Amino acid sequence: PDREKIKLLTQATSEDGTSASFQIVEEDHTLGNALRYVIMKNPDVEFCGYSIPHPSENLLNIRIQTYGETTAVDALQKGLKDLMDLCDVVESKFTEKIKSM
Amino acid sequence: VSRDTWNTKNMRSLEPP
Amino acid sequence: RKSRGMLGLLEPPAKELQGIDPDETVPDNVKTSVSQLYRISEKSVRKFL
Amino acid sequence: MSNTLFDDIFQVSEVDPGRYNKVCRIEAASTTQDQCKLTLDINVELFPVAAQDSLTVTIASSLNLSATRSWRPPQAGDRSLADDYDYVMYGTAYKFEEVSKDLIAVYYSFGGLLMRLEGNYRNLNNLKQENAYLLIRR
Repeated sequence: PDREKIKLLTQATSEDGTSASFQIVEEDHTLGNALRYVIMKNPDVEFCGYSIPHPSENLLNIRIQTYGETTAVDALQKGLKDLMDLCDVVESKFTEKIKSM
Repeated sequence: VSRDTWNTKNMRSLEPP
Repeated sequence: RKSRGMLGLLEPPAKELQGIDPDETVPDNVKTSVSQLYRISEKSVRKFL
Repeated sequence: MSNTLFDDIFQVSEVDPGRYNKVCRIEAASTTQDQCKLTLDINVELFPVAAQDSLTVTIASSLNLSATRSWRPPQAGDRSLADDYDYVMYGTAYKFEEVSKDLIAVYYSFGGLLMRLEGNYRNLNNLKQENAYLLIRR
């Protein structure tokens, strides 16, 4: 039950969601860029981008603004699910080509 | 080569400490 | 205003016909062209001052 | 129909990229309006333009035939104007100038790509309003 990993920044959050900034510690461009790509691949997402506010801190601030269909949290959760699925496809294809060789 | 070393071995380093 | 055929009302008008709008006859085309080119509202003058 | 503030055919006089690789400033005069000139910035890697080609230029508001405040694209199945125009820009009219007796010039900025439309009587239509779609087709 990790309660420190991902936080919701309330000052950056709208009413009823659909626009929220998340703070993700121990994260950098690696997860930020893949997550942003996958999240932009969602029709309801109108805005996605991350930022590492300072190199000294291992912190990532990812901003999601959606249209009214879904909330930023839902778009985030969908982005994480889709990133997992994509990496699973990559794993299967790569292990198959390794086995074939 | 042509070996699925990762399936054969149960990884431990890769999990977060 | 003078170039578009209407009167150039740079000076206040002192005659019987002041109360009615001095552009009533203007055929709604030069009028809207002038409003297109120069349109200075009272809000604009007061905000500028 | 009732949303085209202006439309006319133009014959491109010249196209020049001045130190640009994707934006060219084209100049054109109206076919069958002896006074209507056009200076226009075109992204030519999106819409290639050659000297002496005839372009149908249209100015419209509301391409259509929540309080989110972020622009949302129309749906893919939405019938709208631009379904028969090759190139469409959205910008604002920011200046009307007088150039002579019965001859005016209108300036549109499409995010920095400028259009200067010289004409005679386009007053009851061309307003200083954000709603300005430029539509262009070959």
